[PDB]
Amino acid sequence: ALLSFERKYRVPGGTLVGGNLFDFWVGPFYVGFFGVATFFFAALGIILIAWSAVLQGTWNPQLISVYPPALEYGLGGAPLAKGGLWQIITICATGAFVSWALREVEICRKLGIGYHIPFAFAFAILAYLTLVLFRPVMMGAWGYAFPYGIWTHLDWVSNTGYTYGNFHYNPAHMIAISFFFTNALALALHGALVLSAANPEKGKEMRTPDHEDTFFRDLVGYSIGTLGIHRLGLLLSLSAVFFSALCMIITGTIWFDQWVDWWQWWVKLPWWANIPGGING
Amino acid sequence: KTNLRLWVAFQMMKGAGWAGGVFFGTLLLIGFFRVVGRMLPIQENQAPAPNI
Amino acid sequence: MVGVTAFGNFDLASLAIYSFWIFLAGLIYYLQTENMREGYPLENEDGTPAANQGPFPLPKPKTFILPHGRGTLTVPGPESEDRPIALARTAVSEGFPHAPTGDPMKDGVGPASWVARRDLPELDGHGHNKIKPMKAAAGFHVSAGKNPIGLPVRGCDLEIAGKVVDIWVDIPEQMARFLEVELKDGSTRLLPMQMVKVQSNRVHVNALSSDLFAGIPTIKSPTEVTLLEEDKICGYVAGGLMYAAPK
Amino acid sequence: MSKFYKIWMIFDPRRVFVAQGVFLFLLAVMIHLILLSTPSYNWLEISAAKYNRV
Amino acid sequence: MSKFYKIWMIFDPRRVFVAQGVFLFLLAVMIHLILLSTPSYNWLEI
Amino acid sequence: MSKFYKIWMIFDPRRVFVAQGVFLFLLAVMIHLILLSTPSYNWLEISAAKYNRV
Amino acid sequence: MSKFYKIWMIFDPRRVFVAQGVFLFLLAVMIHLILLSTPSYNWLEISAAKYNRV
Amino acid sequence: MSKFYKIWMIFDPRRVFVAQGVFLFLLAVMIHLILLSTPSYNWLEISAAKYNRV
Amino acid sequence: MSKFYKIWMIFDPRRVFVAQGVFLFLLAVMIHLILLSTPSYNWLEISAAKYNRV
Amino acid sequence: EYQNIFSQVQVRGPADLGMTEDVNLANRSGVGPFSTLLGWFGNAQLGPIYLGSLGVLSLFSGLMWFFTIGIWFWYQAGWNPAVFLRDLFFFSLEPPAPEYGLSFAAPLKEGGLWLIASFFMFVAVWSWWGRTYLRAQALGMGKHTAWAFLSAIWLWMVLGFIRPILMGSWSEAVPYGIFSHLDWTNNFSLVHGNLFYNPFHGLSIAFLYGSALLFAMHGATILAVSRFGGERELEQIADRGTAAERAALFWRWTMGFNATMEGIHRWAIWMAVLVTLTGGIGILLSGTVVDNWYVWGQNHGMAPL
Amino acid sequence: DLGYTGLTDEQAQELHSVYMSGLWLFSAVAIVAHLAVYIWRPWF
Amino acid sequence: DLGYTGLTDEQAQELHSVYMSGLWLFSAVAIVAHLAVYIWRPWF
Amino acid sequence: SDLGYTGLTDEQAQELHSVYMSGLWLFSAVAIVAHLAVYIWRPWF
Amino acid sequence: LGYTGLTDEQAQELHSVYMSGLWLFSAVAIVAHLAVYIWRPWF
Ligand SMILES: CCCCCCCCCCCCCCCCCC(=O)OC[C@H](COP(=O)([O-])OCC(O)COP(=O)([O-])OC[C@@H](COC(=O)CCCCCCCCCCCCCCCCC)OC(=O)CCCCCCCCCCCCCCCCC)OC(=O)CCCCCCCCCCCCCCCCC
Ligand code: BCL
Ligand SMILES: COC(C)(C)C/C=C/C(C)=C/C=C/C(C)=C/C=C/C(C)=C/C=C/C=C(C)/C=C/C=C(\C)CC/C=C(\C)CCC=C(C)C
Ligand SMILES: COC(C)(C)C/C=C/C(C)=C/C=C/C(C)=C/C=C/C(C)=C/C=C/C=C(C)/C=C/C=C(\C)CC/C=C(\C)CCC=C(C)C
Ligand SMILES: COC(C)(C)C/C=C/C(C)=C/C=C/C(C)=C/C=C/C(C)=C/C=C/C=C(C)/C=C/C=C(\C)CC/C=C(\C)CCC=C(C)C
Ligand SMILES: [Fe+2]
Repeated sequence: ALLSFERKYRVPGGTLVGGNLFDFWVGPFYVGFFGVATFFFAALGIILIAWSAVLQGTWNPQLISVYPPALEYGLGGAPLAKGGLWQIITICATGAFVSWALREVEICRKLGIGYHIPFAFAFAILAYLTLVLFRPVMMGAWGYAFPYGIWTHLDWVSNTGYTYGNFHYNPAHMIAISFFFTNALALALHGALVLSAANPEKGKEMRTPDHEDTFFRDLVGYSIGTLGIHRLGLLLSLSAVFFSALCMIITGTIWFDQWVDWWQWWVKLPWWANIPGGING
Repeated sequence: KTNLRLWVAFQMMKGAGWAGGVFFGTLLLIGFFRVVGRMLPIQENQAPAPNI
Repeated sequence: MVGVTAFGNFDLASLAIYSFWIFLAGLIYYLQTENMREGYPLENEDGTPAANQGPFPLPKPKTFILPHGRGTLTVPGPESEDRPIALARTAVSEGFPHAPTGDPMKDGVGPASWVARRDLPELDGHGHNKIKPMKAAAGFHVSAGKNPIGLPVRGCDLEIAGKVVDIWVDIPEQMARFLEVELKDGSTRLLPMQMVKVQSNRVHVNALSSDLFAGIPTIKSPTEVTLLEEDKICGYVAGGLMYAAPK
Repeated sequence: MSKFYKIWMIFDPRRVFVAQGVFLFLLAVMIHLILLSTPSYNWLEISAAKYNRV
Repeated sequence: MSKFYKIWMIFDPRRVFVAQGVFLFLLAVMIHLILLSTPSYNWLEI
Repeated sequence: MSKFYKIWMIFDPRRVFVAQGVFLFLLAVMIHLILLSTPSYNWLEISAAKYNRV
Repeated sequence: MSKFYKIWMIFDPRRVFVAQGVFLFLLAVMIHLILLSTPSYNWLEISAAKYNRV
Repeated sequence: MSKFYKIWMIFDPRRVFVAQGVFLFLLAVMIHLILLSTPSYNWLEISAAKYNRV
Repeated sequence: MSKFYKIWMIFDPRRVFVAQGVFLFLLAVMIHLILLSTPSYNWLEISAAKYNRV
Repeated sequence: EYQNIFSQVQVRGPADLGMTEDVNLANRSGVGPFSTLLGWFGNAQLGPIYLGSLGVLSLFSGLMWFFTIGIWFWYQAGWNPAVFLRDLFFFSLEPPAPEYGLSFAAPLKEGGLWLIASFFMFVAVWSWWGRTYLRAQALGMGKHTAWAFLSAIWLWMVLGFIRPILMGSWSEAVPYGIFSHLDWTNNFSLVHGNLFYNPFHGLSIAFLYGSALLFAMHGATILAVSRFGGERELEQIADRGTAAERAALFWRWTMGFNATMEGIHRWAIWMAVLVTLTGGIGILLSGTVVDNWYVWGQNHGMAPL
Repeated sequence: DLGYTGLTDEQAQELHSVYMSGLWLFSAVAIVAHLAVYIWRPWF
Repeated sequence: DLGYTGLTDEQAQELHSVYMSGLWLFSAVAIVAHLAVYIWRPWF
Repeated sequence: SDLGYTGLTDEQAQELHSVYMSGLWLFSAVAIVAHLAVYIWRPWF
Repeated sequence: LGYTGLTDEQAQELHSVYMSGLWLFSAVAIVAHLAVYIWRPWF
């Protein structure tokens, strides 16, 4: 049931809504007010995905797809069999995500730790709402959101990207990709370094943080530190998600053409625009 | 107790008012996005349907 | 090899994907068992071994050789709290909170908890103390921030509780770790640097009211701090967030 | 049959009541949405067709 | 309904009242939205 | 078979009860959904066809 | 074969029981789904054809 | 080859038994799926042709 | 030649045995799949053609 | 209110020259300058850096690769600095044309210079890998960094060396340019059906998203328990403190299971090496085993028939 | 008496009486609203 | 004799009696609702 | 001996199993009646 | 090599009950297969 050290931490407090009501654990899980809300919303969304599979006529989990309303419904309601199930599932998903974040806040303040984790999760919630709520509302139809299918939302990604030609000419998209790649590289390096210090050559003592600093200074001439590497990890992940949200929010709203055509402002700059040579001349 | 009736009503209203504030705040945010998209030239340039 | 199938629709891509599913299941098993080296076996709320322990067996012990002759650590191993817990059950059934019997901040339970870590200071790669007061550190000075030395310290009740006397510095990382605060009675306490906000004219401690500063655990040696003392100080200051909400 | 009251020797009523409320509300919402999905038993469309509202 | 008042010896009434207000408001909003999506009963449209 | 009661010496009754309840509910929902997927056992559409409701 | 009982000296009975229950349920579900995928063993469609229900 | 028993002085029987069970089950499933994928040796389709069930 | 037993004082038998087992199984599976994807050595199809199972 | 994102007080002392386990100290440099800007976020100290035989080899080869591409770019600009700055991101060293196969007879302008640059890059990358291994070995540490780098090298080798050989043509390889290798990526997806329906492509994307997820979770967790000295994880592994227990209990009460202060780093290293490993496999299978991934998905229950 | 909440029997009875008064008022308002809607636009 | 929740035998009996009263009230309401729906629009 | 991992005695296990079997047989009887009704209404064999 | 803390008698008794359960499960499965094979043989 409990970990060897868990008992002294399970104390009555830290709730946002309610009091001793909902202030208990079910197995390992803590279930506050927002635990109840999360469970209800998640279960309803999953059963509605299953019922949409029933209506669709497929039981292959890779072929199940819940499509948004067609463009002719605009931002209004749609019949359940045609677009309404997607809307109810979207509401359930938003409720589940927000209740999960608030439940994390309750757990954080019961344990006395900072609220870094719910904030970081709120970043991902905002990216999801950008794709499913804000961009469809600005573009004026629920039909611009993506469907709930394992391989059909990839079709949404492909169609949306190829509407504007090659999509990785979008500049905020380039920044987001660079952040994602740097994040994966930093995660690999950090995990490898801590493991290499804690698991040295056979028969040796554990290495110290001095050895980690020394290793990176020998390798690349700089060490960011331990606090530094964790700050950098949080910031790289959040920056990647923020720039992805930005590059999608500006895509069908401010920009309307090929992004490669966007990159021509630099080439057509007056003081080299007509010099005859190279690629663009 | 009349004070008891008022206290139960106040608790109900506190819960209902917080739920209403959150719901209406979400609606106000949606209206903000709807308005800023109304001021944009989306109508002139409409994207095709991504879902097929 | 384009279109070469051994049976059905099974080609090198299908073979690769199924091999990867098998590999991924094995890798997840390995990662979970490696994570199971602390806190197990699972216990009942009365301390006895729980009936249930889980789908993953406990891993074989491995030993760490600690530096500077500090000994060895073998995990998984017999783990005991080695301190009294002043908590009482609020319910006979499991899954309910345990209420503190006395003052939670003095007793060190809940968000004010601490662990019985080693009673020795943390060392650096060369064997010296990792954390030193900036006065005892040689050549250390404040470089580019607001220097907190001499600033008054304000608690969460907007009342002055003391003044900053020194800064305790992590020598290998070259970062400030603690603020040393002198109280009204001429006694000094350590405050975690991550729990204070250094302003233009003051240092503000949101977690702790002015009267609670005297209750911070003290260090038995003015020149060094051990791991156990660090646990007590950090746990006390953090427990102030929940247990000093009024005033 | 007559000894079913001992289920409260196993489960504290507070968590049981929370779980039962969640389960019953979820089940009722499920069934109502399932009925609303079908062209028959969609009482709103049935009424619209019956009274020629269109 | 003879002894239903003992529910208040199981759950704290303040918390129950607040949670019940939240539940009732959310249920009313859900039903109103379901009505609005239908071409009939859309009182805003008419 | 006369000693099947010792499973309660092996397994804690309340964890078994929770897991069994979840399993039974999910199994029942699975079977009902499978029946609703079949055109010849979707009782809602069977009743729609029988009473000529379109 | 007369000493197969010592596997309970090797393996803890309750972990084996949980794993065995999960394995048996998943195996049964797999076989039933395989049969339902086959047109000549989908008993629901076999009954639909036999009693002429469309 | 008589003293193959000394393998258990090298390999923990608990790990070997689990690994062997996983290996044997996966191998059996793989071979059965190979046979089902072959138009001959698919016993379900063989019987469907033999008894004119299509 | 007769001193090949000296290898067991350089490699510990556990790692060698595990590595050898994994290697042998993977090699055998790869060879079988290579033969199975070759029309001239696919024994299932050879048997199908020999006995006219089409 | 203090979130521990930026340091509020910065201190400096004598520079830390580093450990001397059995590193050859004659191959180290002096310490560089301290930077306040970097010290706001992490450490201020720059250097020293170790330079050895493999450092020299990697630097020479990487500099030659960079200079070869740069001189080709200057040639494409017509030696005009204005055109060089305008059409930067548009220049590209291309691999030999498809009709040359794997041969080395392609002219300098038509792909021979690409082969020279590729050879220099090959030497630079492999000598840097050896350097990571040897720097780990000198300090007595495990070689985890070398193996993670080996995963990255696997994907790089498949893209540039292994797959072109199996396809029988250097024209399959990636060109050296900013926009040109993006164009190569897009055309690679278009030629082979739809790379979204490559299952190992999907796994690679799953592990890239998972790296972002796990790194955000872990950075947030360590910053949240940094008030208890949770950033000093190497000591929390040896002597568990309240920081590690609070982090474990947060994740246990949230999602039902937790990690340790070392197991989380095992999760981290595997989550990253898996994106690169699965990506390498997925690219290797494209064109050599599957020519049209969408049709493959249709035949494997992933797309509607 | 279980008494998880600290209420006595009389306190629970009084609280339930007031709660039921409120519930019946809410239900009466809802019934009138449904009657008005059904007269205006029946759904059966 | 067996105890996991701290309830005695009489407490469990009383709680179960009230719970069954509530369950039968809920079931009676559901039965009336199903009878009304089946008369209005049978599904068999 | 007991072998118990759960702390139940022999009598406690017997009583718990008796009540559990009563519940199981009630559930099974209801399921049997439901299947009989469905099979009469619409047989699947 | 106790490995679980069970004695010899405890292992024997547990295995006896386990085998009773296994044979009951197998008998039910055998009857089910006989019914299916009579209804619709697969050989
Ligand atoms: C076939 C499918 C099914 C297979 C099996 C299925 C059965 C069930 C699953 C079983 C698998 C479970 C895996 C869990 C292992 C746990 C590993 C671990 O983290 O720590 C334990 C252990 C040591 O732990 P430790 O306590 O930290 O030790 C510290 C030491 O004290 C001091 O430190 P140290 O010096 O000892 O080094 C520490 C390091 C030690 O780790 C290593 O030694 C790794 C060695 C390199 C990998 C081998 C391939 C390299 C290319 C071949 C050329 C050289 C061969 C290797 C040379 C060996 C020399 C020693 O340990 C680590 O923790 C490393 C963490 C990250 C490793 C990342 C490895 C990246 C490999 C890049 C691949 C490049 C080519 C790929 C080609 C395509 C392959 C599909 O490390 C290992 O055992 C590493 C395992 C390496 C696995 C390689 C990946 C295999 C990819 C196959 C994918 C499936 C096939 C899909 C396609 C199929 C097509 C048909
Ligand atoms: C139209 C474009 C196509 C497409 C075409 C491709 C192709 C083609 C490839 C990918 C690949 C990848 N794609 Mg894709 N991709 C598309 C859409 C997506 C989407 C999306 C939301 O739509 C996402 C998230 C991704 C994501 C991904 C990554 C998971 C993956 C690359 C792993 C990586 O880290 O590589 C970056 C890391 C490396 C290349 C390793 C580099 C290692 C070397 C050693 C570094 C040496 C440095 C060198 C010496 C320079 C020195 C610098 C100085 C030292 C400073 N793609 C669509 C469908 N994608 C790759 C893959 O693996 O696919 C299976 C790949 O090859
Ligand atoms: C794809 O395949 C398909 C779906 C088509 C078909 C597959 C079918 C197969 C795979 C499904 C298999 C299902 C399993 C095998 C069914 C098992 C059912 C049994 C396990 C259900 C038993 C339920 C028993 C419950 C109802 C008992 C309840 C007892 C009372 C509620 C409480 C009694 C407990 C007492 C009070 C304990 C306290 C007493 C002590 C003294 C305190
Ligand atoms: C897709 O499949 C579909 C959806 C189509 C069909 C599938 C259907 C199946 C899967 C659904 C299964 C449903 C379940 C099994 C139905 C069970 C219903 C029962 C469990 C409901 C019981 C309700 C009991 C409640 C109403 C009791 C309430 C009592 C309160 C009113 C007062 C109690 C207060 C007492 C206890 C206080 C005691 C304290 C003092 C001190 C004694
Ligand atoms: C693709 O391939 C297809 C699917 C077509 C075909 C593949 C088929 C093959 C791969 C499937 C292989 C399946 C395996 C080999 C089947 C094995 C079945 C056996 C292992 C099932 C045995 C079950 C035994 C259970 C029913 C026993 C239960 C006993 C009672 C429930 C409890 C007894 C325990 C007592 C109480 C312990 C306590 C006593 C002590 C004294 C306290
Ligand atoms: Fe870390």
